[PDB]
Amino acid sequence: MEHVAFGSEDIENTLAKMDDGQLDGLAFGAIQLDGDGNILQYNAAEGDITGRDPKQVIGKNFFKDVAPCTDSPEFYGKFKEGVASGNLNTMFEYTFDYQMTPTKVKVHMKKALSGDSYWVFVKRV
Ligand SMILES: *C(=O)/C=C\c1ccc(O)cc1
Repeated sequence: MEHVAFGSEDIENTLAKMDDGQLDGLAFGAIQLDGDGNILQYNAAEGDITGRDPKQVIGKNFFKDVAPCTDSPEFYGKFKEGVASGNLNTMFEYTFDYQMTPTKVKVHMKKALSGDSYWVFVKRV
């Protein structure tokens, strides 16, 4: 080793976020999902690295293989009424870390406009 390595994650989410490069999208963030809860962030506007996968979360259900905090059906009972209604629009909590570099975000989910889905921003706090 010397100055050529990495790990897995060292930010807060992915491409659609606060500020680190910024790209075409919304004005908050997004991870996007599908019917069962499969991440869709993999075909709309790639980040910026050019070498391999966008991240690794691809194909992994945000349900229990990406988020080491969501320990329930999905969010907190806000994806069974917002999905059936056809106008998801709810906020609560979700965090992102609790041992490395903690935080105190406030999540703002909605029935996506970037490509038909049920995203989960993170908001600016
Ligand atoms: C997600 O992490 C939600 C809650 C929670 C509560 C206590 C501790 O220690 C970690 C996480």
